[PDB]
Amino acid sequence: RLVRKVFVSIKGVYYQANIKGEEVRWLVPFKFPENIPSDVDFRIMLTFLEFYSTLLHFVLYKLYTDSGLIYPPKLDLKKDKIISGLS
Amino acid sequence: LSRYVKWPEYVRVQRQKKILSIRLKVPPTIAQFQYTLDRNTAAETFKLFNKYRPETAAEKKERLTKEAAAVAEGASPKPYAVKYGLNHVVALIENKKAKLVLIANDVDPIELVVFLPALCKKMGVPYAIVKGKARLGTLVNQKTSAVAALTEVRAEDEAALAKLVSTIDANFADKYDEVKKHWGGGILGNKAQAKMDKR
Amino acid sequence: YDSPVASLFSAFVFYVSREVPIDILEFLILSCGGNVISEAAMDQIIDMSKVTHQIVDRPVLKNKVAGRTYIQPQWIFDCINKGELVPANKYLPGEALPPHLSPWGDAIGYDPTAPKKLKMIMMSNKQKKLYKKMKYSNAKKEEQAENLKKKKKQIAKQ
Amino acid sequence: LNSNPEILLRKRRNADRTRIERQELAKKKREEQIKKKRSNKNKFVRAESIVAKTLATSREKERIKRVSILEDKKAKNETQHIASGKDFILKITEGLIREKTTYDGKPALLFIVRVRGPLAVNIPNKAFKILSLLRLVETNTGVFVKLTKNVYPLLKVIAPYVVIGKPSLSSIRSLIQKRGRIIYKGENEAEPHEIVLNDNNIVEEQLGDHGIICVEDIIHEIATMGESFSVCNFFLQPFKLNREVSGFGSLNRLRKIKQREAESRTRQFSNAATAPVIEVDIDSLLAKLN
Amino acid sequence: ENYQYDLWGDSTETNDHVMHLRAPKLPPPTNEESYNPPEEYLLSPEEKEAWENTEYSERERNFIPQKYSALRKVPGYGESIRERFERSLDLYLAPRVRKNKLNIDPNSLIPE
RNA sequence: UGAACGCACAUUGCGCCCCUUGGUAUUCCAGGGGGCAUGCCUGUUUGAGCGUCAUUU
RNA sequence: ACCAUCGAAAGGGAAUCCUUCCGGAACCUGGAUAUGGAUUCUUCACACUGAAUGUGGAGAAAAUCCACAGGAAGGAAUAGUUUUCAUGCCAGGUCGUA
Repeated sequence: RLVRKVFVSIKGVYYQANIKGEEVRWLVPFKFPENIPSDVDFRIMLTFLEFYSTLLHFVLYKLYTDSGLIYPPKLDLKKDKIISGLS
Repeated sequence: LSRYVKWPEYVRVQRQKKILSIRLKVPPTIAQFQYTLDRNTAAETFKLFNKYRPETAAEKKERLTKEAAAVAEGASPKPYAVKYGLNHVVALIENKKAKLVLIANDVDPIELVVFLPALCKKMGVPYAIVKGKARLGTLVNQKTSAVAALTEVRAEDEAALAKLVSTIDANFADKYDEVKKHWGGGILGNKAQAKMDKR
Repeated sequence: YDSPVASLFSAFVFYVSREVPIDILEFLILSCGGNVISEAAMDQIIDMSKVTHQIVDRPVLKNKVAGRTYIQPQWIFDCINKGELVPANKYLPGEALPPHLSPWGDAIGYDPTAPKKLKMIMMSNKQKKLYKKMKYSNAKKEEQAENLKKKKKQIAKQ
Repeated sequence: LNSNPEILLRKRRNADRTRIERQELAKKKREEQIKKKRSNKNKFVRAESIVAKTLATSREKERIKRVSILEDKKAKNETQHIASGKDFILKITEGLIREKTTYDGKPALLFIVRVRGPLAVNIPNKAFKILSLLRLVETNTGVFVKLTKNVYPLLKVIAPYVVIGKPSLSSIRSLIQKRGRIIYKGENEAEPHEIVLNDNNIVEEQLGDHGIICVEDIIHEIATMGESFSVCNFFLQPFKLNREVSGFGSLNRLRKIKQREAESRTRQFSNAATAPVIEVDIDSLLAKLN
Repeated sequence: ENYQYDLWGDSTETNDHVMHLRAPKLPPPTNEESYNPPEEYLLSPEEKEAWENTEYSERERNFIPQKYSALRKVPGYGESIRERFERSLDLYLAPRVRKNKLNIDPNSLIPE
């Protein structure tokens, strides 16, 4: 229960949470089909994602273990087949 | 100026040898190696020969270790593969055991294989000159192989080998047996044919 | 817990309808202390016992059962930013929403919810240029604010 | 002078020109790929290709004729000299087990994915007609269908060209929310643009009369076969899926080898009149294809 | 066990070097970006065309504000991949400069 | 110093690479430590050559 | 596009005088930087940006210094670009020296 602020915009939804005394704001796009432009270079975005994924792996492990939770969390395959979200 | 510096010496010699290959009047025994199997016959020959490729080191080691592990706790048919190695294949030919012998046409010491078509014809063994010594090594798991041979074949492919032998007899032996024994390499260049053939 | 936002919706059970995106609303409700019974979750191969609210987005509702409170999604989006459970009268199915302002304000400080030249001679050249740049920046900010005010007044005319 | 330290990122140089150049390069690459693709239809045709096509198409045609005669015999309740009168369904699931169950009369929801058919086979008239009414001609493309007693004989004719199974709610939701297409009018004149479902305004404009005002209402009418199932099903148009392995480098070539090696065990076709309709786990496949 | 241990642990080490320049985050969204902004934020057709004709690197705002009467009416953003791509391009191609931004009022520069 | 090996040498001259330390120190200066010859062999990695080839399900 | 390196204490060569120490006074070279002014309505003046490329002068065979054609690129709203304009800071090893 760390969510502090929310803002629904035309680009997506901005969530601001309080992680260890820091304000963390991230944008989640709407769940709609995307139109991929041939202009962009995914060769760079893939490296950026490769770095960010490992950063989150370590940060999530630290956050889960500091709070006494078990990591990685067990996936409920029965509840994953209906909505497949955070729940 | 001096533009020769656009080619290193090894490239220049490498191309000079290529020119000398087609300008010189080569003897028939070395000339016969320019007559090789065509596209269809060579493509059909390597479909049969690729089904009897010998086991690699890793596969043979794995197969032997499985048997060893089975034995350590608590009647097979003869294998089939393509025969290679120059001495082994030559010994097979003169014993009349090889059913089909593929001879590479680009052996650098060409005298290693000059006697092979004659030995195969004299001993009544079907043979074919196949373009590429690096391609014979792929079905042998070596970088290059001067020769390849088929001594025994699985009963499923006995008809295919006979049909391939007949095809090579019709396409390669009976087709080139008159021009095989003629001196080759008398190709004339344009600057030379213009002044000799025309005049 | 340590913040009022983490205590909101504690004794609430929301019935999230099909129209509203469950992904961005169940997360917000659960992160405050609520419970979600999504309508989109009964399409695979409950019966709304303890539900106290319902988030709808249809132009017109059908059932309107007594007891429940019917709201539009923005209520949640406005109950978190204030953190004080704003009244649901302005968020009802079928009317116009309030303007949902950003938690981080306006770029130029404009508030939407609202009712020398003789001494410049002695300045050096670089000081005068810097002063003119600063005055131009301030004038542009004020002009951008006044344009928005004029547009608001024209809108409120009709 | 009352300053505040900060870090500043300078603007990138010549970004717009690079953007325009990349757009032009992408367009040129697409155009030249099309050029080379349609320029390769005039190449020499070897005899073996023609013979193989004839033989394989002759085998497939006999398969279809046998299946059609068997279904005609079962339809007229003339099941006296037929091999089998039961509508079997085979469920393949991965250590790979098979369930051979009799099909009910109960309608079901299926997601049919158009895969590449048998090699050296020209699609005969019956199978092509069935695939054309299903709007499944482009490979790597899927469609939602309602399985009933009359749809079942159709699935036995187009079996080698498709892979079938029952999707879950999460698969349906992710499929509609990631790959949604519509034939919608352009600016003023150009009709046949195939655009993505970005807003519910177009859905309300098109399907609003039936009561469908958002994408999530299409998801409801598809997940549960409703009265307006057909209207939205023929409104969504076939889904453009992603092929499993896409490439011809060494890593991708060996991925292709490993993927084909597993296809001999998952999509099995008996080439018989009484062949069961093969059903697989669509959730995992769509996890691969999404 | 990939990435299944504690990296930082209890350490409180700092990277405060003279040439460690950190990217200054990203400005927060404002009112005009909202899905239901006050009516005065919408652009006139003349302003819309002025924005449309401006170069992509010369635009003061990278979007046109829109007002939606409901949440279900909001469309998926179109230039969502491109914004992330531009941010990632700036993160390693844009030179980083230390600067002391001024914060005085203009009237202090006037001679007394 | 010498077969004598970073380059020269009738000079006790002139360089390059890596790590580290000290003085206002991201730029400057200095100190300390370790390296940089040729022919040949085996292997590793990176290449050149329209030299020989193969290349439609 | 074209070849290492050696070869001058009388050749070319940055700088000290009343030639090294002392006192006073002064230059040369290299480097990081700050201030003032200029770059005049906002964008390279009547100090005064200048890439590849091609030339000229001094040296006079080479080292070394400078300049010219050329038009690449860059420059503005809480410090725009340049700093051949002025001032301000630091340092200068080895060998010979009767």
